[PDB]
Amino acid sequence: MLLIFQLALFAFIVVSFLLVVGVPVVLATPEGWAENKGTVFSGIGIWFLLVFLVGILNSFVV
Amino acid sequence: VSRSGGWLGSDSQNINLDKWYGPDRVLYLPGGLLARDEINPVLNGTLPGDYGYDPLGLAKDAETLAKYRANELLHARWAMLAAAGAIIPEGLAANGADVKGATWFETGAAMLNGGTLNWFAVPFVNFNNPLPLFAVVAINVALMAAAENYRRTEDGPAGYAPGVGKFDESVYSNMDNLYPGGPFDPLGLADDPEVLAELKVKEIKNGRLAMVSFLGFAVQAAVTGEGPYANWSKHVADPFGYNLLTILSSEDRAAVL
Amino acid sequence: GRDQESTGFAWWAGNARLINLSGKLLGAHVAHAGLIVFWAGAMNLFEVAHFVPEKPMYEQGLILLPHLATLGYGVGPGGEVIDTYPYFVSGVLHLISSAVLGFGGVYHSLVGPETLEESFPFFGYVWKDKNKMTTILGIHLIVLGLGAWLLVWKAMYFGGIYDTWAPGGGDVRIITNPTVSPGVIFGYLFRSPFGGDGWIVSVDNMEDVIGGHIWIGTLCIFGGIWHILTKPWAWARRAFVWSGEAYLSYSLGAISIMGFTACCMAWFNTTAYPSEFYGPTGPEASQSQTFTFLVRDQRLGANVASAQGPTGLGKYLMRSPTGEIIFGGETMRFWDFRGPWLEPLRGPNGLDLNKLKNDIQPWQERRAAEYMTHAPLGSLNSVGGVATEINAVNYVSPRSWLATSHFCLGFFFFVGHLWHAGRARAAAAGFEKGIDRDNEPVLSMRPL
Amino acid sequence: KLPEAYAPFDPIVDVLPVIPVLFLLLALVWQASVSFR
Amino acid sequence: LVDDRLAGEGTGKILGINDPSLFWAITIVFTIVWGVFYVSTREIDAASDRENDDDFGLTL
Amino acid sequence: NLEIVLQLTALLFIVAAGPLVIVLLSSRGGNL
Amino acid sequence: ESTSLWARFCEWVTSTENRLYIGWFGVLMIPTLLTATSVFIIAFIAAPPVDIDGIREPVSGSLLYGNNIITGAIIPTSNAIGLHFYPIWEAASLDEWLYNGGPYQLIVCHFFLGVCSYMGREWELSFRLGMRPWIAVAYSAPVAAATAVFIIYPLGQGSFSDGMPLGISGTFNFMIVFQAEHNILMHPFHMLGVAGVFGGSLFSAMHGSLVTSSLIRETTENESANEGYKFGQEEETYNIVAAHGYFGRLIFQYASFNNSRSLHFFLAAWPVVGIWFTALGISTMAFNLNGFNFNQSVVDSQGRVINTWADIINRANLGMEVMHERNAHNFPLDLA
Amino acid sequence: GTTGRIPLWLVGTVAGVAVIALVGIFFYGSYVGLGSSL
Amino acid sequence: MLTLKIFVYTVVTFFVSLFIFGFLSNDPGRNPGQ
Ligand code: CLA
Ligand code: CLA
Ligand SMILES: CC1=C(/C=C/C(C)=C/C=C/C(C)=C/C=C/C=C(C)/C=C/C=C(C)/C=C/C2=C(C)CCCC2(C)C)C(C)(C)CCC1
Ligand SMILES: CC1=C(/C=C/C(C)=C/C=C/C(C)=C/C=C/C=C(C)/C=C/C=C(C)/C=C/C2=C(C)CCCC2(C)C)C(C)(C)CCC1
Ligand SMILES: CC1=C(/C=C/C(C)=C\C=C\C(C)=C\C=C/C=C(C)\C=C\C=C(C)\C=C\C2=C(C)CCCC2(C)C)C(C)(C)CCC1
Ligand SMILES: [Cl-]
Ligand SMILES: [Cl-]
Repeated sequence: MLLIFQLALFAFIVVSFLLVVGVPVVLATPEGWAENKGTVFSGIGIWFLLVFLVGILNSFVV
Repeated sequence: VSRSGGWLGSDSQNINLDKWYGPDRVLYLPGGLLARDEINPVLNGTLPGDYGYDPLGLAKDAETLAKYRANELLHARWAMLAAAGAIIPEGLAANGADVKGATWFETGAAMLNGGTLNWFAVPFVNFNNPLPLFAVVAINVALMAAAENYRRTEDGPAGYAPGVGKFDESVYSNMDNLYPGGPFDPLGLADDPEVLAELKVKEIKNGRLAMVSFLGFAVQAAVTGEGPYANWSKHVADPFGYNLLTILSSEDRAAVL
Repeated sequence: GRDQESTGFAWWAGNARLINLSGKLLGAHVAHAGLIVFWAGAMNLFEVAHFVPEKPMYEQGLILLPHLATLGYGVGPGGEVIDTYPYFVSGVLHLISSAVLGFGGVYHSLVGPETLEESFPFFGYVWKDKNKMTTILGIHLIVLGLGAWLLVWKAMYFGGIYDTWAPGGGDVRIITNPTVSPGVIFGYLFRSPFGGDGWIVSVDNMEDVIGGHIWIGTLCIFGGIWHILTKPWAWARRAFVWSGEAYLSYSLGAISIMGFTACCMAWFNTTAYPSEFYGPTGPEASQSQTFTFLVRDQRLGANVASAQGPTGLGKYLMRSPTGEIIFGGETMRFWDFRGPWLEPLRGPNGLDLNKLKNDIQPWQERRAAEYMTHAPLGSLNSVGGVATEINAVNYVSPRSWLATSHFCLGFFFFVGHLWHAGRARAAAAGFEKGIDRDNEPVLSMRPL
Repeated sequence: KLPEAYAPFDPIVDVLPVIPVLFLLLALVWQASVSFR
Repeated sequence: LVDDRLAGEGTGKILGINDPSLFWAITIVFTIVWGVFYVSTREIDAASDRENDDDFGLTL
Repeated sequence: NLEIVLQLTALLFIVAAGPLVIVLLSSRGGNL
Repeated sequence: ESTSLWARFCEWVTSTENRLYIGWFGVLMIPTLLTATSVFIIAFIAAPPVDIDGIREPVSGSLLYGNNIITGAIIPTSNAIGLHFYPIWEAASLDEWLYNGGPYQLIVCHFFLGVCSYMGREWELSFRLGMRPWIAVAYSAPVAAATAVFIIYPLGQGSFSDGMPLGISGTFNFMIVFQAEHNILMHPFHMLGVAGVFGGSLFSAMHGSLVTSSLIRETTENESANEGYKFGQEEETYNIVAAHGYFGRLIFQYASFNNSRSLHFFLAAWPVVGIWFTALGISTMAFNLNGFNFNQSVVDSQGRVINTWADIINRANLGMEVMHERNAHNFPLDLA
Repeated sequence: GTTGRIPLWLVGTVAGVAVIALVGIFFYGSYVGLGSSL
Repeated sequence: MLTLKIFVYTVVTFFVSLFIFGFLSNDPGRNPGQ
């Protein structure tokens, strides 16, 4: 599970980087919070899912 | 004169139905995330606890919403009785009371092989309930089948309830399929229309809390193999040492250092 | 945002444009909160990664891990780190929590409501509304009280707190009898700040530490309920400036005091800041030197009690100006120091001569020897030792970093009181922008 | 050190604590972009 | 011993009160100053020309 | 030297993530 | 109008018609500063020698005991006292209080309250006169420096004997020992402090010379140029554009302040910020966070240490270290 | 030819980063090689 | 020395009490502006 866990952590880091830059850009963009608001929630939801996935996988790997 | 009033002195009764009913009813997402025009139109704020929450578009018309609300209220009321009844007897046994079959998912086995159960009229004396398993199965099924059929057919036998005294079959007519009132409201707390609307909101909200709670009781039973009280007592005893992650670990985690 | 054309504040005073924009001001405070939680998480993981078990905590430049250790995480008896996994989850939990805190800061700042007074009356406020201001003061006063109760719950029900004075050696201990006596609590609060007294920096039991946090937790909750159900009285209404900048200056003056107190806590206290994790204090290291030379010279053969120094005072042992037998030399100033390794040798009258020459345990000698070499002396570039030392040891005590930094923060935030409180009065009076050319007050006064 | 499972990610942790000081500079470069309006 | 002294130094006494007479010194003085202040509050506020209602005090 | 190479690489992203936001908003005519 | 005693007292206290403003900070400033002034003058003239190091070796600091104005000083409290509170009533006799350095604590404690109240009194008069309230902020810089050498440095070191003596030669002993133990010259904050006072001295000379160079002709040569200015003038007494033109050509056009308000803020900020950091420097060095230590930083290929100017400083620091408090140290490390 | 101007704030940002990088290298060199006491 | 201590406690309390109740006497209202 070590390889699976590290892939999930790496995916969590990548999606966090996308949110770090993506979220302020769409928020500052006037149309962004009206139209891209749908895809932001998907990013937030995926980010939280990886948080819990990495959290449970930590138990089986540490 | 009124049968309803405030709880904190004169002019302490402030029932705001606007927050739970109408256009400004609270929603499952805040104002800045979900616009009120994005809510399913069938959810117009006339039913208790209409948080405007229905992804997957399950309710597509008033009839479908009414049919499902009949299911939701029943699943909710049963869960409220179950949530309370699944953990209260176990809490008694853990504190020293003589209860046989404390955990809810082990009470059935206690009645096997001719064993009986002790019913605790908690404020007062306990009981060595003599009903055997065959009898309990027969009586419970007969009473429940009869009770549900009366609800299904919306008609029942004449009888006595304290709020209405002695009633005949006529009272069953003109009773809401979900909020019968009448004999089912002996204390008459449904008299005030504003109070009744607010109390309906509290019913499903406590009911929805109970349904999710019993779901946890079941999932927790499968995972930790203990009763819900045992899970709570040991989370509170050692929170970081006893939670989901520690159980999933299932091994003596080597010190990192 | 805004600009100087419509606000009158330049870019370097740009955050002053948020004084009456409650919604954006909320996001500003939530975003800085996310930064604080981010730093706590990031610095925690940084210290855990750079942690080597072959050295003590204070030799590795760690200032956050000692705070976790004093709470009794991953420490065995004697201040030995047994497991750093609890330190890891602390860093991760803060780091992840900063993300959601950061999102709310960015949301409430960039795209949320500018002013909450219209859409959200519960959260909306105007600085002039003394009643509404007290409710916010009352509400956040309760959460502070609850935070204090978390400490006592940790010390009494959840594992316990590391006690450096514990019988049998320093260890994580459950506090079962917190000291909640009014005389003890009031004794610390209204004690002198001078030597021997040390105000509240002299709390020397975990019973008194968590006994005090029981009082603080209770007072803050009652004060929270009080300030929620009451509006300020007439005497207060005629004593304070009721402006947003005025409320800020009150807090700046308050946390300036808290900054100075934390500076003295990290420098003198050995209970809430165990020497096992933060290293020896200034007094402790000086006291350890004479103890080390007393022990080693006894083996060479010498009566330490009868030994004279060049000045005629006791070379190893002398009397304090109150009569207690103390260590000699320059460390005579630090005679009020008390430490877990030194109290066993101290009787009612001071250091016991018999115990000093018959019953000095090896662990006591090792503690004093270690504390002397790790004295809180170092350079800016972290060269251990006095200024007249070679570049050999890379060490500065965490007490030096904690005391030195939080004094600079304490002083600058005192200048914050002076600045933001002066401006608060002038702006309210209405002359923060200058003297009226046609209505100069001095021109209407009798000449001196 | 970190747990063995988190070892490959150690270099990221080694640069994390300097991020908060970048926000101060980020505010400065943000104001420069808008010509310090 | 050879001389007499208060011997209260470094003893952690509340407000430095070694003897109860110091308590009376502080209490009496504070009460007097508070006494003359208390009977003058209305006059001082009257100068403001406003009544000390819930909207009284320097406010921006 | 793989450690320092990875540290500089990670440092390169974060010191660029901030300015990346500003330039994207400036280029796209954002409300910055 | 006011009839109440307190109403009349509070009007007198806050009255701006007094020759010297009292205010509420003045009811704290005046008694504390007069108390410290009285004991200082009496002690500087007639105080007995003080056992500063706690080693029963009294140090004479009074004029009547053989000192002149330069060498006279109020000796700090005894090292035996430490940080302990030593009021005159905690001493068996006033002779014992004098012997142990009592007057130093009385002066320092009342003086610290005086400067803090003097700072507040500066704010109070500004509020009473309707001017902007930040002269007190500029005064916080010297207050911090005074607080650092009289309170914070003794606090961190553990004894009031390590405070600055209240004398001229006593001040020099404070600086020399400070260099030997902390290497203050190599600390970036004394460096900022030096830039604060060298720069402040430079800016004072430049601003004074530039304004004097631009005085508009309003007098003859048999009169002082000062006579050209009348107290209360509504017009400017010197040409700011002319002064900016001179300094603009002196270095280059954009190195000069065209704005008198920006110029005067710079004249205030530069020394105040500089003194803030050097005050912090002493405060940080109170907790033994010494200046830069570059001793034996340069070594050759085979390991031989090549000396630098920093090592020569260490040689001087070594000499002061082994001579200060000659009889006070029984053990090799100067941890106190 | 190609019409355009480099934004001034971008020039300051890149120059500011380069200066910070240069100072960082000097502080890095303070701990390694010559003058590091090592 | 106690007599001296009580005298100083009386004096220090007197000036501190004036300072405390002085600023409680509608101090913010004592300004030349309107
Ligand atoms: C002091 C912090 C604070 C305060 C006072 C407010 C206040 C407000 N928020 Mg906001 N918010 C915050 C933080 C805060 N928020 C954070 C951290 C986030 C990121 C999750 C958000 C995200 C957010 C959104 C998306 C929206 C608001 C909105 C609002 C407005 C009302 C509706 C609402 O409550 O929505 C938010 C409700 C929740 C976030 C539910 C959270 C569940 C509980 C309250 C969490 C409590 C957990 C616990 C106490 C936290 C521990 C402390 C922690 C720091 C460790 C209101 C004025 C709405 C608005 O502005 O309308 C236009 C809106 O759409 N907020
Ligand atoms: C803790 C520091 C801090 C915080 C929280 C704020 C917060 C705020 N400032 Mg401010 N400011 C600061 C420091 C700070 N400032 C400093 C140091 C200066 C001096 C240079 C200024 C000077 C200043 C001025 C001149 C102004 C503000 C203004 C504002 C407000 C609106 C800004 C805006 O909408 O423009 C938009 C900004 C952008 C579009 C660029 C930033 C994009 C995001 C936020 C960058 C962060 C990305 C982040 C990593 C994403 C992760 C979040 C999540 C996905 C995990 C806002 C509440 C304005 C105001 O007053 O409102 C009226 C304004 O006029 N500030
Ligand atoms: C408003 C505004 C401002 C500010 C802002 C801010 C301040 C923000 C913040 C923000 C934030 C505060 C953010 C945060 C974030 C975080 C995150 C996103 C996290 C992440 C994490 C991860 C990704 C993972 C990690 C890990 C673990 C899990 C374990 C170990 C390993 C590792 C480390 C890998 C400014 C100035 C610009 C100006 C303008 C306006
Ligand atoms: C946790 C983590 C994360 C996150 C991160 C972050 C949150 C970041 C951010 C960051 C940032 C926040 C950045 C920014 C920075 C800034 C900059 C880089 C800038 C600078 C500037 C300069 C240098 C210049 C300035 C100036 C101007 C232009 C004007 C004039 C003056 C001067 C020139 C000075 C990640 C994703 C990694 C994942 C993993 C984990
Ligand atoms: C936790 C703990 C503890 C403690 C506790 C407590 C209980 C605390 C408290 C404290 C308190 C309980 C209090 C304090 C403080 C307060 C203050 C410091 C302030 C005052 C202020 C002010 C500001 C005044 C003012 C005035 C008035 C009258 C009004 C106007 C005018 C004037 C401004 C003049 C102990 C020690 C055991 C240790 C361990 C831990
Ligand atoms: Cl000397
Ligand atoms: Cl020594």
